[PDB]
Amino acid sequence: SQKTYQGNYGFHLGFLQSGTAKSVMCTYSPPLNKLFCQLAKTCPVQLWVSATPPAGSRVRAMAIYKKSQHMTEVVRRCPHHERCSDGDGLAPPQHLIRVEGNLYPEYLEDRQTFRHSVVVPYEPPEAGSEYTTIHYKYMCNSSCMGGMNRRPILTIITLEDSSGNLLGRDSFEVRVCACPGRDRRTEEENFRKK
Amino acid sequence: KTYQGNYGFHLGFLQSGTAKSVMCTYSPPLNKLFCQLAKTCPVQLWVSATPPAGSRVRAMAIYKKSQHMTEVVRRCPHHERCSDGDGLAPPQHLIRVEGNLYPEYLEDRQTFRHSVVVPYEPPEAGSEYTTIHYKYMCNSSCMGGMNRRPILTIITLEDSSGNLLGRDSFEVRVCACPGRDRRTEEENFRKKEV
Amino acid sequence: SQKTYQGNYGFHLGFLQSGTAKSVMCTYSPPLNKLFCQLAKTCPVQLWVSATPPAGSRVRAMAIYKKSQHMTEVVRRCPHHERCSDGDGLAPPQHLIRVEGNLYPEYLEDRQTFRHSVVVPYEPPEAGSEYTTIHYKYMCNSSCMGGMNRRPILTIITLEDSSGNLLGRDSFEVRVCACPGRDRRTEEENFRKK
Amino acid sequence: KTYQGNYGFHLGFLQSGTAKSVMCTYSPPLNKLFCQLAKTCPVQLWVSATPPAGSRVRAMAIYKKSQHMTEVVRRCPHHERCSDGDGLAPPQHLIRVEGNLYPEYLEDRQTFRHSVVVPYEPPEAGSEYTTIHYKYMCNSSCMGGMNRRPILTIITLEDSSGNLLGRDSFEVRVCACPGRDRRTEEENFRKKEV
DNA sequence: GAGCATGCTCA
DNA sequence: TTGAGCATGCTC
DNA sequence: GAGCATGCTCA
DNA sequence: TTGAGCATGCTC
Ligand SMILES: [Zn+2]
Ligand SMILES: [Zn+2]
Ligand SMILES: [Zn+2]
Ligand SMILES: [Zn+2]
Repeated sequence: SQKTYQGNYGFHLGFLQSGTAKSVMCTYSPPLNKLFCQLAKTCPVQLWVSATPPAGSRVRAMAIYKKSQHMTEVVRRCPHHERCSDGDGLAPPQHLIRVEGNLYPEYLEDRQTFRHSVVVPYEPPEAGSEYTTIHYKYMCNSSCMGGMNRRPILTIITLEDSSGNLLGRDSFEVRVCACPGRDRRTEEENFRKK
Repeated sequence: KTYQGNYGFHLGFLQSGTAKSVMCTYSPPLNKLFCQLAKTCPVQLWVSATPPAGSRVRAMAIYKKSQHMTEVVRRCPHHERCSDGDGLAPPQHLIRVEGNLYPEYLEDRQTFRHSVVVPYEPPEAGSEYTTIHYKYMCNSSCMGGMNRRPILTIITLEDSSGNLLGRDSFEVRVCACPGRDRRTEEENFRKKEV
Repeated sequence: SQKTYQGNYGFHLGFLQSGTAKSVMCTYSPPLNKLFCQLAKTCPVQLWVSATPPAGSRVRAMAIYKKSQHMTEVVRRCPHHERCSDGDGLAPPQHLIRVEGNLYPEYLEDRQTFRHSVVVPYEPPEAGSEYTTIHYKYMCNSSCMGGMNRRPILTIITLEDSSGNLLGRDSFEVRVCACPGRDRRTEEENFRKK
Repeated sequence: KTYQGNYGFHLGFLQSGTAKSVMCTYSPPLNKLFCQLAKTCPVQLWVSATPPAGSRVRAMAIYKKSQHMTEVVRRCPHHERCSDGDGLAPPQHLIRVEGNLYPEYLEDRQTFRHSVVVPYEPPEAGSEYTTIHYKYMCNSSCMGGMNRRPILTIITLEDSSGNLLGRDSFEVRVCACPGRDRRTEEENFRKKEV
C-alpha cells in the first residue's frame, strides 16, 4: 500500500511529462507524488521494468484512503454516480477505477476485504519504448458526498505473476477534481512550507 | 398562484433578531427563506376568518424555473439513503413537518409530486397566527437532487374535501450558511434597486 | 401560416418582456417578430384573447419553413437528434416542437401533408392575468445538418374549437441557436437597413 | 506504431503546388493531411524491397486522443443515410478507396472497427512509389460522428496471411477549407517553434 | 460571454 | 472553381 | 480559465 | 454554536 518495492524486476511507475494538452484534464505533481485529474478523463500511467516479467504477468490497480483513520473503508463511487448511466458495459457501477483501451479487463471485489480492483494483462513496451502505458479513469470526484467525501486516496499499482504473487508495487496519491491545474498549484504552494 | 381566498389566508415569517435566525432567516425583498439542512423552520399561517371545520394545510416543493418545473422535487441519492428518518416521513421526501404526531405524506398519483398535509389548527389564544414547523432534508446544492436549482414551497389551505381555500408561496434555499447567502442574494438584488 | 387573423375572439400572441435571466436562453425580437432561443430550452409564449373561447377549445403549434422554396418540406428534427435519448416519454423523436408543463399534450402528424403539430387544451389566464402561458421547446438548432439546415422557420399558433375549426391564428419566426442574444443583435443590426 | 519493417515501408504525399492541393494538402510539420469531404486523396506507398506475393494494404481510422481511442470511427447519422454510396462501400464507413473495382470493406469481429483493404501493387515502371486514392466521407466536425475529434489514419502493409509487414500513419482533418485550416494549425504550431 | 472554430454564401 | 467574409457551435 | 458559488475546517 | 477563510464544482 504505502510501501513501494521494485522487486526483482525493478518495477516502478512513471507519469506523463508536463507541457501537453492532456495536462488540463490530467497533471502529475512530482514533489507530492500526486495525480490531479478530472472525472471520467483518461490518465496515462507508465509501467517501468528493468527486466521482462514472467509470462502471464498481470497489473492490478486499487484505491485505498490515505488517512489511517479511513484506511479500512472501501473506496467506492458515491450514491449518485453509482446510478448514473455512464457504464462502459464492462466496469461495475460501484467501481471508482476503470481501465480504458482494454477489451478484457477483470473487475474484482475481494471476497474478504471487499475492496475493488481492476486487473489487465502485463504487456511489454512497444518497440523503441522503455515503458508500457495503461490509461485509467476515476469515476468520482474526491469531493463526492457519500463517496470519497473530500478524503484523499492512493492508487496502488501492483505487478503480479500468473498465480497472483506480488512481483512489484508502486503508488501515488490522487485528487479527482474539476480544475486539476488550479488544485495542483494550491497544494504545491501549501506544500512549500518546510 | 397566490390568492388569500375567502379566509384572508397568507403566510408570515418570524421577524429578524432571534438566535433562530442563524439556522433560518427570511428575506422580505426576495420572498425567500434561507435555512440549513434538517433545521426546523417556523412558518406562520394567517387568516381573517375561521376556516371550515376539518380544514388542512399542505406543503409542496416545485422548481421555480419553467425549465425544471415538471421535474418532481426530491432528495438526492445520498440523503435518501441516510438513516435520518423520523419513522413517519418517507425517505425520498424533501419537506418534513416537525412536532406533529400525525402528518400525512403524499405522492400524487398523476404528477408524482410529494407533499405533506397536517390539520389546520387555530392560533393559540392571544396569537393572530398559527405556526407550523417544516424541515428541508437536502441542501439546494445537493448533486443528483435539487442540484443548485432554486425551489418554491407552496402552502395551500384546503377544506376537508381537498378544495383549495387559499394559497401562498415562498422561494427556499437550503444551505450551509443562510445569513451569508441571504446577504449575497440581497446585495445582488439591491444592485438595481437604488 | 403567414396570414394572421385575430378572429371573433381577438386572438394574438405575446412574448416575455426583456430584462430577465430567461433572456439568455430565450429572447424575442419585436421589429423582426422573431424568437431567438437555445435548443431544448423552455420558451414562454403568451396567448391573448378579448373574449372567452368556446368550451373545449384547443391551441395547436406547428412549424413551417419561411422560404416559399422550402414551404412544402416538412420541418423535422435532423437525423442525429432524432436518435438522441432526450425524449420526455410523450413527444415522438422526430418532432421539433414539444410542449413543457403538460401531462397530456397531443402530438400529431397530418395524414395528408405529414406535418407535425402539438395540441394542448386552451386554458384561460390565471386570476388577475390578461394572458395564458404555454412553454414550448425546439429540439434542433436552425443550423442542424440534414434538418432545418440553416433554413429559418415560422411557428404557427392556431386557436381552434372542439371540432377543429380555426378561431384565430398568429405566428412568429424562430431561430434556434447557441447564442440567442448575439444572433438577435446580428439580425437586428442587419435589419437596420431600410 | 510506426515501423518500416523488412521492406522499408512508409508513406509519402504529393508535394505542394498542384491544383489538387485545394482539395487535399499535406502538412509535413504536423504529419497531418487536410482534405475536403468525398475528395480523392492520393497517398503514396514506399518500400525498399518487393513485398511477398499476395501482400495487401489496409486503411483504418482511429481517434487520436486516448479519451476517445476505443470509440469506433464512423460516419455521422446524416451522411450515413445520404445516397452517396458507390455500390461497394458500406454506408457507415468513413474511408473509401477510389479507383479499385475490388476493395474489401471490413468490420473487425472484436473491436468492430472499419477498414478497407486492397491488393498491394508495385510502383508503375519508372516510379519509386505506389499511389492509392482514399476518400473520407464526413467532415471532422460532423455532429454525432467524429464531432470535431481529430483522427489518425493507419496504413499497414500485410502479407497474404494478414501478418503485418509495415505500418505508418498520419493525422487527418476533413474540412471545408483545407488550405485555410492547414495554415491556422501550422501557425499555432509555429507559435513555439521559433 | 469571448474568442476560437468552421461550414456556407457571394462575386 | 476559389478564397474572403459571414455565419455559428464549442471551449473554458 | 475566471469568478462566482458553497459546503467544511478552525479557533 | 458561529462566522472567516479555505476548499471546489459550475457558469459562460
Ligand atoms: Zn461521485
Ligand atoms: Zn441531499
Ligand atoms: Zn438537430
Ligand atoms: Zn458526416
